[PDB]
Amino acid sequence: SAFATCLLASVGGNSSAVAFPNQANYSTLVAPYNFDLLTTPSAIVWPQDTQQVAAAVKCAVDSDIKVQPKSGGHNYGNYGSTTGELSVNLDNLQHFSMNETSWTARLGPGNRLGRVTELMYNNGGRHVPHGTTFTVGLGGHATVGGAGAASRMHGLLLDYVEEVEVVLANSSIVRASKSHNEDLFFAVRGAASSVGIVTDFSIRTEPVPVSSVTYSYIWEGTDPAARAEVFLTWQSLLAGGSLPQHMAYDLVATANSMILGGAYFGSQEDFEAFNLSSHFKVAPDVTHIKTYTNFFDFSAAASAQTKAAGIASPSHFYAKSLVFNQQTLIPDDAAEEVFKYLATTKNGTDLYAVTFAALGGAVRDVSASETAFYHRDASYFMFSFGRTSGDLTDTTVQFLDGLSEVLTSGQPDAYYGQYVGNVDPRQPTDEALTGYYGKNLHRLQQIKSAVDPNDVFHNQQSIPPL
Ligand SMILES: *Cc1cc2c(cc1C)nc1c(=O)[nH]c(=O)nc-1n2C[C@H](O)[C@H](O)[C@H](O)COP(=O)(O)OP(=O)(O)OC[C@H]1O[C@@H](n2cnc3c(N)ncnc32)[C@H](O)[C@@H]1O
Ligand SMILES: *[C@@H]1O[C@H](CO)[C@@H](O[C@@H]2O[C@H](CO)[C@@H](O[C@H]3O[C@H](CO[C@H]4O[C@H](CO)[C@@H](O)[C@H](O)[C@@H]4O)[C@@H](O)[C@H](O)[C@@H]3O)[C@H](O)[C@H]2NC(C)=O)[C@H](O)[C@H]1NC(C)=O
Ligand SMILES: *[C@@H]1O[C@H](CO)[C@@H](O[C@@H]2O[C@H](CO)[C@@H](O)[C@H](O)[C@H]2NC(C)=O)[C@H](O)[C@H]1NC(C)=O
Ligand SMILES: *[C@@H]1O[C@H](CO)[C@@H](O[C@@H]2O[C@H](CO)[C@@H](O)[C@H](O)[C@H]2NC(C)=O)[C@H](O)[C@H]1NC(C)=O
Ligand SMILES: *[C@@H]1O[C@H](CO)[C@@H](O)[C@H](O)[C@H]1NC(C)=O
Ligand SMILES: *[C@@H]1O[C@H](CO)[C@@H](O)[C@H](O)[C@H]1NC(C)=O
Repeated sequence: SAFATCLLASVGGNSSAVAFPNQANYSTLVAPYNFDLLTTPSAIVWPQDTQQVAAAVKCAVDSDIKVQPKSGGHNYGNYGSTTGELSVNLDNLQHFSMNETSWTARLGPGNRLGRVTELMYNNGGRHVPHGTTFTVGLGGHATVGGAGAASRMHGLLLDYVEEVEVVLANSSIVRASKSHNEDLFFAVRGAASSVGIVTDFSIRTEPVPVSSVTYSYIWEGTDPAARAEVFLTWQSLLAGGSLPQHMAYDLVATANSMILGGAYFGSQEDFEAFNLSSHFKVAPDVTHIKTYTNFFDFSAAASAQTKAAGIASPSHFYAKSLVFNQQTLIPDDAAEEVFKYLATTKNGTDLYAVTFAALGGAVRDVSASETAFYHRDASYFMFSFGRTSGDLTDTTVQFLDGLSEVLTSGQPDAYYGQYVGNVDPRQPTDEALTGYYGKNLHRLQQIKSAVDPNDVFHNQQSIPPL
């Protein structure tokens, strides 16, 4: 086809840097993360640099094909491999350099977070707040938000993004920053996937913490009332404002445990002195506290823990998200109903996790309207994850759907955000857009119309032009 010819030329005739349906191994090359929502892109291309990205986009445009990039491939709907669209695989764009005058790093989108973490540490003992899973790609992560262990302390990853290079739908290459193409910069910091392909990032850094203390307190058992009590305490201690601003603080419910976990940036002695578990009516069954003098080790261990938990690998699953704030905190009775629901509902899973992850702190230092990330006044995220041994069934979809309903049952008609970093393809696109972007939606549609009127950069739940 013209498309195939064009697209081979976009990578300089390197036939290893393009793949088409009907090539051997195509479904493996697509590399699904979610194993249920398998896709067949019209082609996959592996550009070497920005120019080849721009060339490949043009090939799609010339053949009336739409485009998504793929960096780490962690999208929960495999949207970076959308069916019938060009998948621009950015695995080759993994450059890294450190400006030691400012400790600002310049990095390609194909860097996965484990490499980002290693290279920032090695280049002068630096880091930036980001997520905990090492296989997440920077390209899709810095462009949605990027919340992790250091976020209460320092904010989102995208709060450290100072400049980007972006390939636009017409194959123009631009830069964006707070001082230049400010509108594009707004959209890239939380909604890049709808407006262009980020081919380079300049990211400010912080010195690593001197001391990083991981904690984990576990309550074992299946009693819904006991579990609700742990949740309610967890929620009220967060809402009360007594927690140290810098400390990561999360609660994970599984079928047989509640795990209060996080990170404290200070001495183990000072952490232990704070006596976090004393606020709970029932003492945890297990406490694990570990100090890391090396921040790379801390980060590697955090990544290894989520992988070991079974919730961080390509798999069959469904997953949903919600944002809660001081105005939508879950009432006592609804929390009781949440844990009753988890206790008795037929779930179809081989594993589930319901994660409550505190935000606040430095995340709130930036206003909702300053970047495309809307949820700045959030108290916490709720992420639900239901893994299955074989193909997903409606049992598990209904399970998570009904869970979101009971979680919001204290105030069913209030606004609830969703994190666009954890896409939920099994809902109306209208509800998704409203959840993902909130009142930033209108401005994003304006920018979409400005930079991509023909909707080249499209997925199931992308921002539509006006
Ligand atoms: C899989 C996963 C995700 C995850 C997580 C744990 C796991 C196991 N833990 C997270 C956490 O602790 N904190 C957080 O903030 N997010 C966490 N996530 C979610 C992760 O941030 C998102 O899934 C993120 O978007 C993944 O990025 P990645 O780069 O790996 O994924 P992708 O499928 O290739 O892309 C996602 C979407 O963004 C678009 N994209 C990709 N690259 C670009 C560039 N360069 N420019 C513009 N858009 C880009 C894709 O097209 C897709 O729509
Ligand atoms: C609500 O969700 C619960 C959580 O998923 C459901 O329980 C789960 O039920 C499945 C199916 O019965 C069960 O499957 C696994 O059980 C064996 C033991 O677990 C192994 O898991 C690790 C890997 O994760 C494995 O490497 C270890 O050897 C470990 O022993 C497995 O051998 C088997 O192949 C299968 O994977 C889950 O264990 C079970 N989870 C728990 C912790 O209970 C529950 O059924 C559901 N309830 C309702 C009402 O629907
Ligand atoms: C031809 O294209 C392929 C794909 O881009 C290139 O192979 C990759 O090379 C990198 C090293 O630069 C390896 O780490 C990857 O595993 C390869 N990616 C694949 C196979 O998808 C190859 O270098 C290119 N040849 C050139 C540029 O002459
Ligand atoms: C390709 O599209 C971009 C984005 O619409 C165009 O850039 C804009 O051009 C208008 C009018 O000149 C400016 O007001 C905007 O500030 C530009 N936006 C950017 C750069 O983000 C660009 O001109 C188009 N290129 C071609 C050759 O048509
Ligand atoms: C496809 O993958 C298999 C297994 O990984 C490999 O042995 C084979 O050489 C691949 N085929 C092609 C045409 O690359
Ligand atoms: C923490 O609080 C509990 C009471 O809930 C108390 O028994 C324990 O001694 C305290 N631990 C400290 C401060 O080391």
